Amino acid sequence: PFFPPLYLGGPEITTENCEREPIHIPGSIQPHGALLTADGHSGEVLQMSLNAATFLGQEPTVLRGQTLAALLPEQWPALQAALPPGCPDALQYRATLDWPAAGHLSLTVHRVGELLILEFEPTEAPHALRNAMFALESAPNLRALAEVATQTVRELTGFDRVMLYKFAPDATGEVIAEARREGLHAFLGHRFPASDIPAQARALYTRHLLRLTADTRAAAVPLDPVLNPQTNAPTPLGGAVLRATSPMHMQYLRNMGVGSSLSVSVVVGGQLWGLIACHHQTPYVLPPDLRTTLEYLGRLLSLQVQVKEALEH
Amino acid sequence: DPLPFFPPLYLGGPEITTENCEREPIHIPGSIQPHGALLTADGHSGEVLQMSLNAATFLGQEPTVLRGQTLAALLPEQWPALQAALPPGCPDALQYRATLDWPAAGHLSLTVHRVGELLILEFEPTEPHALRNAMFALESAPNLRALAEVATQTVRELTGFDRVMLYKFAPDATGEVIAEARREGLHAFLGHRFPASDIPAQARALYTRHLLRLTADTRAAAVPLDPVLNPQTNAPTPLGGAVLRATSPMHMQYLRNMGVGSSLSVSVVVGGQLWGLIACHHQTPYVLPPDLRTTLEYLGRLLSLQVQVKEALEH
Ligand SMILES: *C/C=C1/C(=C/c2[nH]c(/C=C3[NH+]=C(/C=C4\NC(=O)C(C=C)=C4C)C(C)=C\3CCC(=O)O)c(CCC(=O)O)c2C)NC(=O)[C@H]1C
Ligand SMILES: *C/C=C1/C(=C/c2[nH]c(/C=C3[NH+]=C(/C=C4\NC(=O)C(C=C)=C4C)C(C)=C\3CCC(=O)O)c(CCC(=O)O)c2C)NC(=O)[C@H]1C
Repeated sequence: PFFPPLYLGGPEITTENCEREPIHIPGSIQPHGALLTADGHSGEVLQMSLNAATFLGQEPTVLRGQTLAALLPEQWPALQAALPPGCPDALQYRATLDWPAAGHLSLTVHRVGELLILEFEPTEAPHALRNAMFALESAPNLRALAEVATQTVRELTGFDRVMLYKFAPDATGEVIAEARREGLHAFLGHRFPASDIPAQARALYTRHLLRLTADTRAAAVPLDPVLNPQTNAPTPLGGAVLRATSPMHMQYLRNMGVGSSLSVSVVVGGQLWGLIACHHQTPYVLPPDLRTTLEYLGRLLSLQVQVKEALEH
Repeated sequence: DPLPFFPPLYLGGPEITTENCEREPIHIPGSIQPHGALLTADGHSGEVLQMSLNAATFLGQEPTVLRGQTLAALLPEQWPALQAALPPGCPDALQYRATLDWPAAGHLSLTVHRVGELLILEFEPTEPHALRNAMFALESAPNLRALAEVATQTVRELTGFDRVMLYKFAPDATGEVIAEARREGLHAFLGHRFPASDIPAQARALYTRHLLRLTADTRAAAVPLDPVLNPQTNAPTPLGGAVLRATSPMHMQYLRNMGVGSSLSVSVVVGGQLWGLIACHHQTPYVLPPDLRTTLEYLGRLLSLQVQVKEALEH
């Protein structure tokens, strides 16, 4: 099963009980964005991140009464149609708001049962993706495909280190390709134990295909209330990219000297084949539109891995 | 019966009839569609060899001036990028794309690929979260039918085409329309089946390697290359990989007779085989700009993946 989260007086996590931390329900988010939850029917704002006032420019109480209808007039009917009752928690809808306080915000919404989860992040506003797609497809074998993928991602993102991280049948991991800035340790060829990514992290990564720690030293921002009014239970946040990272994994990233981290699942035959794993030495908020490019690349790599593995077997 | 290609018309080959379809050399027509321009150049020196006859009007230069310069001089910023992206021996399927600001012609999209020692350069005029939203909707579709319907509707919304269909090949190469989105008033093709020879075996082979093809105006005359043969080889210039390549006059007669002014299909490739086509129709001529066509190319790949996934959920 899972332990209760901390804020419901559950045990603190160790290397004895890695597998039992409820990472999906941390009750908090990373501070480079803001999150609101809301009722599926009424559009009634039920929870907000204590930092919402910053991003939205709204007097705190104003929000926690109001309706999405009021708050987002153009958007609220689109949401209603895009995310019908009963849809999967994996389905997401995005829009760009030109919002008074903040030039442009990206809005990302998904639905978990009766709750809409809304994420707001700063945003903005060429051929590198098309060029990359053809490059991946003409790679002659899996090894070269891995090399092209890591190089392409590094060029698109500027990340200090991009790895392709492949799982063995026992969930042992192996770095099979790597693109990195001069003057970093090489992780190429190295293998790491299964517990470095515990079973409950792997399952959640099979369904929700991208996560990131934008700053490995930033404090999480609580949800208020912490419990969903609807259920008097924790809000599931695993489909939210803003979700606070496990402190265990923040300790791991800090001990390696990483300041910003991101990864993309490569899913083949319904299973987690591996990860595009990215490191930056310093804090780094990759903007939403560039993340989208990596999300596309994730799908394309999933296709090409199967194609390429089929021409060996 | 499968038989080798006839020589093209310009090398004294025969004219093509319903009797001998499968032997038309559709990859070497010696000509392009008039809404863009094409140059060929030597892959090592960058000497310009062939050009479409309309090139002066896209590129704003006399032929003899174009042909008298190397790509190093014509494309000083792109020439080194081309050479890195398209190394000798690379496959003909690999494409490099850039946007140019050309004085006379505005923003041009440049698409380049390499066939042996030849570079092929295509120039076309070029111009929010719809793709991301579509990607997730496709993935959440519960079964093959719902996927097919979401895919057709999405493509129609992105493009404004009068008709978008998902055409699926059977094992005997007969095809069937299994989903479609269509303009009000058009008659339905859903569930209809069409003989295998409607898309002969040499088109289907090409359609497995080069995944998008089109006919922007089914009445437009093709524009010859000049000279027609590659001076490197005194042989035909391979245009399989060029979206500007002229369409088989057999196929254009088949489209005009249907009332279609514009056509475009995207290949859906599963396990190395052509599974089906995203086929689109417009009643009037219609040019879809290169950046919009890129969205369809990306959806072609997504759909190939999702078709595998939906079919595996099915035994
Ligand atoms: C008690 C359990 C421990 C534990 C937990 C844990 N680990 C993750 C997530 C990740 N671990 C990763 C491992 C590596 N990254 C690398 O760069 C290398 C090698 C150089 C390894 C072995 C990765 C890639 C992830 C994914 C997330 C990311 O990209 O940063 C989690 C889940 C984090 C979250 O989503 O909140 C957890 C709980 N780690 C341990 O070392 C043990 C002691
Ligand atoms: C003598 C041979 C004939 C022939 C040749 C032919 N056909 C193609 C390509 C295509 N044919 C297609 C057929 C259909 N389009 C539809 O909408 C339907 C059903 C409602 C069918 C059956 C399609 C979709 C294509 C693909 C290209 C496109 O999407 O427009 C070629 C190759 C064309 C080229 O690439 O230059 C050839 C030679 N068609 C016949 O009917 C016989 C008489």
